[PDB]
Amino acid sequence: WKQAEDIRDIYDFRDVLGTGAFSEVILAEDKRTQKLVAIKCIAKENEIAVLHKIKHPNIVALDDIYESGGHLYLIMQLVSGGELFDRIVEKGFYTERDASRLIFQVLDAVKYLHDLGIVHRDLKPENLLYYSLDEDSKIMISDFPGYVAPEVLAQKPYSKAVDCWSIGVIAYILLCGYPPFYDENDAKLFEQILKAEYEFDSPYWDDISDSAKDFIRHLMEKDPEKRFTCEQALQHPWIAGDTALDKNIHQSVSEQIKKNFAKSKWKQAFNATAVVRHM
Repeated sequence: WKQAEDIRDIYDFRDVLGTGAFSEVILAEDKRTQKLVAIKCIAKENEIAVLHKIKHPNIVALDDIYESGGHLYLIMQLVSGGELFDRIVEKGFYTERDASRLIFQVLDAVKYLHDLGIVHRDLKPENLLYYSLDEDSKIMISDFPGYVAPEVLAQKPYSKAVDCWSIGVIAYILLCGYPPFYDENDAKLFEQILKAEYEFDSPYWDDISDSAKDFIRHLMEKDPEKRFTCEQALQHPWIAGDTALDKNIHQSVSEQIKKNFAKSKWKQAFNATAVVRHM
């Protein structure tokens, strides 16, 4: 931990990244290189030391660590592309290939974690942020209901296989815009979930490839042992192959996302403008 008399000796603070979760992260400029960075102040060790060495293209890195006063300052890798949903909703052209490249990157990052012994456990659409505002931008896993694995809910010993269910869920949403499990009152929803009751609904899933449906089923498998490992999912023709279609499914997906994942801009927002403004 590089000691520092004051973190401000090293970085010039700008604005916070957004609201909710994002208000805990400070955008700042590296005085020396003028490089823009995200900074989380952990008031005050091994977890952090572990994180420090987790290196993957699609996970948000912890570049450096500085200790100043009674706090730990985690200099994080900065992303400026904003939230997954925000971007897709404003895409205009979205297809199965786009969804598959997204799922791929997530599996690529997650398998990386599993090999590293780590299990995410809390993997959902909110944790995915576009590296940048570029169209070819890669999706990144930031932090480190229907999303949470069945065996978890059932209070059974979780496995690394929990992450793979979550990914199947995400894949589902990326192909239709609505969650695969929903019901008025929780109790009725929870049985649907704990029993893996879901469907590639008639209107919505009319132009989705059977392959995608198959890929999903195997991840969204109630039986943990019958469930695709991150490696198997990566071997599936939808991911490693050429089965993903390039038909624009933006309309239904976009339409469903707005109805299903609506929330205030003051709730838990990533102020992409603040980054690009100082970019």
